[PDB]
Amino acid sequence: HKTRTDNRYEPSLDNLAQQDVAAPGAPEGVSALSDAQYNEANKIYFERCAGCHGVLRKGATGKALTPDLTRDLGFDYLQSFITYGSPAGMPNWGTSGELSAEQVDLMANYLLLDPAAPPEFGMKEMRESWKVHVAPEDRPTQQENDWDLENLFSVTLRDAGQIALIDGATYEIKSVLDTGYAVHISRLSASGRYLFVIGRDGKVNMIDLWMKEPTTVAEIKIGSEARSIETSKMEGWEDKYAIAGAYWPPQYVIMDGETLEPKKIQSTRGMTYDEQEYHPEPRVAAILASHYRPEFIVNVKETGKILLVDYTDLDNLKTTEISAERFLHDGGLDGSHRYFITAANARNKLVVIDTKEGKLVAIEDTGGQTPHPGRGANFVHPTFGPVWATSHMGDDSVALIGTDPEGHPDNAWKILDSFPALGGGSLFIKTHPNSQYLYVDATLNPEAEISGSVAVFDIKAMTGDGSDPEFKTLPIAEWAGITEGQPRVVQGEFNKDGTEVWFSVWNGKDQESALVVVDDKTLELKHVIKDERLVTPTGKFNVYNTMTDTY
Amino acid sequence: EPSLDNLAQQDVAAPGAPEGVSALSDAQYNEANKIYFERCAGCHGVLRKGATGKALTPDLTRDLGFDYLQSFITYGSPAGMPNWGTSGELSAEQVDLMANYLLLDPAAPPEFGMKEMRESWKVHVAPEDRPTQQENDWDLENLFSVTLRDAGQIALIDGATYEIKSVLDTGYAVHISRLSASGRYLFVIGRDGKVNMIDLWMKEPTTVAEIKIGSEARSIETSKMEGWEDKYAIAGAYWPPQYVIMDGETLEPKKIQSTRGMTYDEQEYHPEPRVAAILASHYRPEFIVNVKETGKILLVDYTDLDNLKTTEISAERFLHDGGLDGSHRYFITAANARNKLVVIDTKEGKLVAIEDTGGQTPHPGRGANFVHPTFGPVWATSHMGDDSVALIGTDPEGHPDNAWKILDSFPALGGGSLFIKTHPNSQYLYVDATLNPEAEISGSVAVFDIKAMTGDGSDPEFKTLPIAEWAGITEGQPRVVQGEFNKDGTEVWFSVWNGKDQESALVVVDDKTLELKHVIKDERLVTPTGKFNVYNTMTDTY
Ligand code: DHE
Ligand code: DHE
Ligand code: HEC
Ligand code: HEC
Repeated sequence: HKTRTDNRYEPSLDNLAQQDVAAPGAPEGVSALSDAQYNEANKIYFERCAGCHGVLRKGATGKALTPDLTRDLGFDYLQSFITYGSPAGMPNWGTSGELSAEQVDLMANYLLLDPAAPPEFGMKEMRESWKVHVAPEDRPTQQENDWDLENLFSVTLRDAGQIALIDGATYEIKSVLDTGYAVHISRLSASGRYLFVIGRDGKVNMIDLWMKEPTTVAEIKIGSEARSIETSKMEGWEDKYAIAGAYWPPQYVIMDGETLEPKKIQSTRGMTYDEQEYHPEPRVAAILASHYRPEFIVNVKETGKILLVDYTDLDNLKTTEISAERFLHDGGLDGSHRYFITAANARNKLVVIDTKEGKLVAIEDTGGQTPHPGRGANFVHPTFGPVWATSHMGDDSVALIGTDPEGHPDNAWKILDSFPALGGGSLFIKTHPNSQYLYVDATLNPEAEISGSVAVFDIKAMTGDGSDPEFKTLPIAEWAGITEGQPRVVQGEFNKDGTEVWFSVWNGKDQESALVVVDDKTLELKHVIKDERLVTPTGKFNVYNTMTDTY
Repeated sequence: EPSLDNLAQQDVAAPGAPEGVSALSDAQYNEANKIYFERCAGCHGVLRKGATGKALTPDLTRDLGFDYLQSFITYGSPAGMPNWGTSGELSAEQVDLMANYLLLDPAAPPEFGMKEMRESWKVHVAPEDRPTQQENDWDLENLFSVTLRDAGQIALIDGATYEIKSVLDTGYAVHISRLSASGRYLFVIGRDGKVNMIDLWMKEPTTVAEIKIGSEARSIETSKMEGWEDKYAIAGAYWPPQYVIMDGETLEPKKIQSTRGMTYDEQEYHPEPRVAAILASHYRPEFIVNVKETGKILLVDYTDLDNLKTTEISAERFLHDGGLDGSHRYFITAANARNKLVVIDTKEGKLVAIEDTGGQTPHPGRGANFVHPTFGPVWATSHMGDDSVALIGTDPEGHPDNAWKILDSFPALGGGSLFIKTHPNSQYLYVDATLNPEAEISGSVAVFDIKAMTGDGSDPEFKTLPIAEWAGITEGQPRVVQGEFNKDGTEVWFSVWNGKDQESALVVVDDKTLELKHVIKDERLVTPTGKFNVYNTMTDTY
C-alpha cells in the first residue's frame, strides 16, 4: 500500500468517478452508508483505488475486495490497513493516496457493502454521441493547406483538453484544437491524412489534416474510461477502420475510418488464460495494427489474452485469442513489423507474438522490475543484430531482446543484455533508424534532477560484452529554463527525418512547461518551444513516424 | 422455457434492503430464492435481466412497486406469465415473498471455472486400463441410449431384441446422449451440468469418467472432423454462460470460454447468453456453438486451444436447436422466438441465409433431411406454436433457385410439436405433437409419405399413428415424443412419456408397414424421453 516507482502507472478512473451511484442496503452485521457517504466513498474508490482492485472489486494488480472477503476480514482490520494511505498516482495530476480519519472509515464501510456494476456503454449510447461535423463528401480531395503534414507533431495539451499541431522544422504552432479531456495518445491513419485522438473519458476526435484549417470532422464516445486507439495498417486497408479500447466498460470498438460510425463492439469479459477463471473487468490496454494481415492487435490486461481481430468481415468475425501472460499493457512491433513484443508489466515479462502466423512465440522475463516500453526501441546492435529495447518503471534497467529468428536464431527472443540508465521511473525509450543514439527518460523518478534529464547511449559503441554501456546525461529540463516546480521530462519522439528528437517538459497546469528539441547528431540543444497555449504538454506524435510505426 | 432447478438448491444469505424497501429474513429470502430459480429464472433470467420474460432488476421493480408485483404474480397475465397465486402453485405467503424478493438486490450467482471443474473431475477407469477391443457381444451400432429423465438414469436398449441391456445412473434428467466419432464412447449431460462418459467396449459398460461443467446445462457434442475422432468433447451451459472443451478420453477440462458479450443487432452487452445447441463440423476441425440471447453462432477451432481461432457469426437472437443438411456442410438452426431459420456454411465459416418459416416457433430438434421428389434436397422442421411443417431447400449448387428458401409449408397433427424425423432408408416423415393440449393428439404421431409429395402447393395427407393407445397407456398424461430410428432405418421408436409414478413405455414402429412392432415396458422405465441410436448419432444421420 505504499507509493513505489512502478505502481503509480495504474489506471485512475476519475471520469467514471464523476458518476452518481445509489447507496445499497446493508446485510446483518454491516451498517449502511448514507447516499452522500456512499457516493463520497465511491468517488474516492474510483479515483484512487479501482486501478488496482477494479471498479467491481474483483482484483487486478491488487487482490479482490468483494464483500464476502471483506466482511470476513472485518471493519477494524480494514480500518487499520486503509489508515496507512494508498500508493500515490501520477505526478502533476494524480493523487498522493492520503486519506483522513473521516475518509478512512468511509472506505472500510464501503468495502463491506455490495458494489453495483457501473453502467454499460453500447451501440445506442455510442450512436447518440456520434457526430459527423464534415461528411466525407464535403471534405477536400487533396491537401488544401501548405503544411508539411508528414513532419507535423501532434502534441497533447493534457489538462487543457486540447492538442497542438506543431511544424517539425520551424517549430511553429500551426493550430491548437479542442478535443477530449487529457488526450492519451494521437494516432494517424495509414495515409497520414486523418488524425485520431482519444481522451481518457472515452471521447474520440477525428481530424482532417487536408483541410485549409484542420479541425474535428467527426467525434464519438466509446466508453467511460479509455486509453487506446489505432488505425488499420494492412496494405490495401489504408484509412478503412479505426479501433478504440476502453478500461470501462471492458470492450473494444471498430469504427469506420472515414466517419467514426461504430461498426462492431466486442466485450473483453472472459476467462483468465492460466487459472481459467471468469474475470468481469478485463481492461483493454495497448492496441496495435498488423502489417502482415488485416488485423488489429488488442491487449486484454487482466485475462492475459492478446486478440488478433480480423477486420475483413465484421459480421462473420474471425479472431485469434492468444493465451499470453496476465497484466499486458504496452508494446510495439519489431523492426520488420512482423512480431509484436509486449510487456506483461506486473509479471516482469515480455510476450512475443508472431503476427504472420497468429501465435505466441515466446515469453521471457526481462530481469527488471515492471517493463514499460511504450512502443519500444528497435535498433541494430553491433554484436547482437536486430534488437528491441525496453526500460523499466521499477528500476534503472534497460533490457534488449533479439528480434531476428532468421538471421540471428541463437539470439532470437532471448534477453541479450540488461544495463542501467539514469534511474527508476522510466517510461519511454526511443531511437530511429537514422540515429546512432538510444534515449531513455526517467519521468517518475523521485529525484528532480533525474526526472528532468534523459540518458543517451551510443549504439555504435555497444559491444554486448557484459559491461555497462556508458551514457551521456542531457539536462533537458535545465535546457528549457523553468524556474517553478520540478517538471518531469517525458517521451522522446523523432521528426520524420530522424535528425531531431523532442521531449516534453511537463509541469503543472498553472505552471511553466516546454518542449525541448535535441539535435540528434550532436546531442546539443536545438530549440526550446514555449507558448502560453502549451499547457501540460505530454505525448507527442510525429505524423510520419506514427503512421508508419517507425520506432 | 428452461427450469433452473439445480441452481435453486443453493442457500444464499439474505441481502440488505435499501431505503424504502422492507428486508426479508435469511429463511424467507432463501425460500424465495429457491422458488425464483426453480420456477422463474427460465423466462426472467438468473440475473433477472430478462430473456423471454421482462427484466426484474431492482431499478425496474422498485418503480413498479410491491402492489404491482404482488398483483402480477398472483393473477398473472395472458402474455405468457403464469397465475402463480390463483392457480394455487404458490401460496399467498409465497407470492408476497417473491414480490419482496424482486425489490431486493440479488447477489451474483456462483461462477464455475477450472478449479471447480477439476474438483468435480473423476476418472474411474484411466484410458490405459480400458479395453483395447469390444469386450461384450452387443451390437453397439444398433444400441439405443434412452433417458429415464426423473430417475437420473439412462437405459441401454438393444435395437433388435428390445432388451434393456443395462440401466446406468448418471446426472439428473440427462438431456441428451451423444456418441464419439468412433462409436465407442457415450457422453451424457445432466440438466445439473454433470457429464458422464461411458465406455461401450467394457464387458459391463459403465461410467469411466465424470465432470461437472456448470450449474445448468443442456448440450454436449463430440469432435466429428475426420482425423479428430475421440479427441474432444464440448459441453454448453445455461449458467454460467460458457462452453467447455474437454479431453475426449478423460474429460479433462482444457478450455473454458465465456459467452457473455454483445447482442448481434443492437450491440448491447448481455450478461447471460445461454449456450443452446452444440454441433460438430464435418468440414473443419470445429465445434458449432449456438449462443441464444446474443444471436451468435460460434465456430470454434479445436486444433489449437492456446492460440484459439473462433468465428463469431452474427445470426439472429433466440437461437436454439438445429442440424446439418444431408451433405453435412450447412448448419440450419431455429432462432425460435423470431420464427427464423439461420443457415451457416460450415466450410466457408459464414452466414448464408436467414429465412422466416411462416410458422410460429420452429422447433426442429436436429431436423429431417430428405430428397423431396420435385424440390430436391430439403430439410424440415415442425413447430411448437402451430401445426405447420416447413421445408427449406438445401442444395445451392444443384437446385439453386430452391436453396435456402421455404419451399412448402403444411399442417400435421396440431400445435405443440417438438420433433420431426426421417431416415435415408425410409420414405416416411414422422412428426410428433408432444405439447398439444388434446390427449388424442399428444399421444399420436403424423406420418407423411415423402414419395407421394408433389410439391404442387396442396397439403400432403398424413396417416395418424396412435402411439400411446398402442402402448396400452391412458393413465396420467402420456405424451408421445421424439422419433428415433434404428441403424438400418427399418424401425422407428417413440417415447410414451408419463409421470414418474405412472406407467410409461417405448413404442417401436415398423417403418415399412407403419404398424406396431413392439412395446417396451419395464418398472425401471421411468419418464423415458430422449432416445439416441448409436450409429445415427455418431454419424449425424437424420
Ligand atoms: C493503455 C495505455 C497506453 C497505450 C496506448 C495505445 O496503445 O494506443 C498508454 C500510452 C501512453 C503514451 C504513448 C507513447 C507512445 O510513444 O506510444 C503516452 C505518451 C502516455 C502518456 C501518459 N500516460 Fe499512458 N497511461 C495509462 C494507459 C496507457 N498509456 C494509464 O492507465 C495511466 C497509467 C493512467 C491513466 O489513468 O490514464 C497512464 C498514465 C499516463 C500519463 O500520466 C501520461 C504520462 C500522460 C498523460 O498525458 O496522461 N501513455
Ligand atoms: C439446448 C437444448 C437442446 C439441444 C441439445 C444439443 O444440441 O446437444 C435440446 C434438445 C433436446 C433433445 C434432442 C433430440 C434430438 O434428436 O437431438 C431432446 C430429446 C430433448 C428433450 C426435452 N427437452 Fe430439450 N429442452 C431445453 C433445451 C434443449 N433441448 C430446454 O431449455 C427446455 C426447453 C427446458 C428445460 O428446462 O430443459 C427443454 C425441454 C425438454 C423436454 O421437456 C424434453 C422433451 C425432455 C426432457 O428430457 O427434459 N431436448
Ligand atoms: C495499487 C498500487 C493499489 C492501490 C491504488 C490501492 N491498493 Fe489496496 N492493495 C494493493 C495490493 C498490492 C494489496 C496487497 C495484496 C495483493 O494483491 O498482493 C492491497 C491490499 C488491500 C487491502 C487488504 C485486504 C487483504 O485481503 O489483506 C485492502 C483493504 C485494500 N487494499 C484497500 C484499498 C483501498 C480502500 C484503496 C484506495 C485508497 C486501495 N486499496 C488502493 C494495491 C493497491
Ligand atoms: C415463463 C413462462 C414465465 C415464468 C415461469 C414466470 N414469468 Fe413472470 N413474466 C413472464 C412474462 C412473459 C412476463 C411479461 C409480462 C406479460 O404481460 O406477460 C412476465 C412478467 C412478470 C412480472 C411483471 C413485470 C412487468 O410488468 O414489467 C413480474 C413481477 C413477474 N413476471 C414475476 C414472476 C415471478 C415472481 C415468477 C416465479 C413465480 C415468474 N414471473 C414466473 C414470464 C414468466
